[PDB]
Amino acid sequence: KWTYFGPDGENSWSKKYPSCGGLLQSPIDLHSDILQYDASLTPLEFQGYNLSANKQFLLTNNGHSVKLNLPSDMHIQGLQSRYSATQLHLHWGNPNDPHGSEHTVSGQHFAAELHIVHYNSDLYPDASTASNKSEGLAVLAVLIEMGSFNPSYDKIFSHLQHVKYKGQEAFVPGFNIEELLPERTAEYYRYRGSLTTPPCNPTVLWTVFRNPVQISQEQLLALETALYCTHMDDPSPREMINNFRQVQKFDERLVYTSFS
Amino acid sequence: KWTYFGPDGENSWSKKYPSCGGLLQSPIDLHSDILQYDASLTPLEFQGYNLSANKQFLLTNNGHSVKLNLPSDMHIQGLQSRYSATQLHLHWGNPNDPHGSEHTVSGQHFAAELHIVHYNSDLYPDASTASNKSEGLAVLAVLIEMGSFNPSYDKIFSHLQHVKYKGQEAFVPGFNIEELLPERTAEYYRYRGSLTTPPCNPTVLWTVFRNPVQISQEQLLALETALYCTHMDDPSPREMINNFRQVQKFDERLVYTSFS
Ligand SMILES: CCCCNC(=O)c1cc(S(N)(=O)=O)c(Cl)cc1NC1CCCCC1
Ligand SMILES: CCCCNC(=O)c1cc(S(N)(=O)=O)c(Cl)cc1NC1CCCCC1
Ligand SMILES: [Zn+2]
Ligand SMILES: [Zn+2]
Repeated sequence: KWTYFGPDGENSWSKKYPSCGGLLQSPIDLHSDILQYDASLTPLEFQGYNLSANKQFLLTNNGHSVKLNLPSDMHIQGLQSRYSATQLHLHWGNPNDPHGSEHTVSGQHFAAELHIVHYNSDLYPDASTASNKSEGLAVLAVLIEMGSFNPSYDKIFSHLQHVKYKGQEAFVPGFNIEELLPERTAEYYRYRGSLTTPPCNPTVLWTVFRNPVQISQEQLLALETALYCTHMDDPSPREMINNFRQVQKFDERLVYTSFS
Repeated sequence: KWTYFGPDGENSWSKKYPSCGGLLQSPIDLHSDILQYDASLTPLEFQGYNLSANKQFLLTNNGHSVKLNLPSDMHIQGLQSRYSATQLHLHWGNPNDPHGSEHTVSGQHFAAELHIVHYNSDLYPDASTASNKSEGLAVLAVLIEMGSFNPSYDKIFSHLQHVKYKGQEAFVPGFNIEELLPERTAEYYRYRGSLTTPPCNPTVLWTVFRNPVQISQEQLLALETALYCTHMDDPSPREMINNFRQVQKFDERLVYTSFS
């Protein structure tokens, strides 16, 4: 059992999950001193991101986040290996402190963060097998700030009242996942890191887009208030809030940028 | 054994020091969302901070920081109990990333941080005993930024070459500790927290002064390059760099300011 609060919280994860105290942990603060321009960081191609609108995809409350299952025909091109999609999920704060992004930029939290998880389908036969192996995973990270209402994010958020409790599921019709990505996806940070949740394996190639997307105050407040980490039958509910890991030491590592 | 890097680093402190996984952990990000002005917060008075020039005070490299021993007749007035000085020490980064403060303000790391550690002498016979009782310790935190040469900090920094290795000691002649303090000390952040190092006991009343001090380019670089966490007889020396804890979660709690 692990939480983001109290005795079972992030300072104690290493007691249950060895890699959480290991090398190459994520997330990190993106700041000037550790950035290095790299011209060989070329645009990624998002292939099969336009999901079949005639297909439905499973949304689950797994007690730590809300997760959308993705099909393996969706993938990233441009990296050395092909990486096929497995799921996306989010990280957020709470109404009294709506700064719940995992990555920070010059010490500043965004409201929230989206992760699109991909596994190395050239080297490994599935995402579970890949997760603890060399070059196993690649995540796209989208930083989210309070702003304009986002119709694309609402294709997920519109279903939150039907996954309020741990283990609840809802079907989401196919839409274009590329719509969840910000402007100028050519501009990104790249570094070698880890899962930000147990088991914290140091197997992730990270791509954090430079530009945030916006969702509205009300979309943000829905995300922060809809979900519980407890089961529906539990008469002592706990709210699912502040499900973000604190930033990690970045000792020796640099962050490579496609922009300058 | 505990360090700030690799497998005995801060994510693993809780394995041997369970309070590092516990309540009221320090340091923290000082940001608007969790600040409350509190008009009842009056200026601290610094008593016997002018140390006798005829007396010598022990500087030690304890393998984690450089520590200056202070006398119990050095004290703070204006808390609920008398807090008597026991030691001061420093936290810092590295020449490639010169941002090594423990506390951050609106996500901004300072160059370095000084802590003047006091203990509740009205209730406890000594600092060691006070250190595991609530309101047992009070710490004064000074944020440090690069700027003009600081002759007062050089009263400490001129001795670093005699305490390069763990266990090494030197004597520093008494000087006015108050000279290490910033302008308008009446402006501070105040909150209940912990030791920022093992054993992480939740027993500190924190005062972080609002205004930083400056040390020069060359002073900060001397601090960052002078010392090793290893003993002189260790064949695998380790440079004492990045000896600061990451900021902690601060959920359902407030920092009080003495300023509006
Ligand atoms: C949904 C949030 C709760 C638990 N965390 C995850 O599911 C999770 C989070 C991340 S992240 N937060 O992007 O670093 C990564 Cl890379 C991978 C994860 N799972 C693996 C996905 C592939 C199969 C093995 C499980
Ligand atoms: C930095 C030096 C490495 C080892 N840690 C300490 O000496 C230390 C650091 C802090 S801190 N960084 O100010 O929170 C505090 Cl409050 C107390 C500490 N120790 C004593 C333990 C018992 C006697 C009284 C004090
Ligand atoms: Zn994630
Ligand atoms: Zn300290």
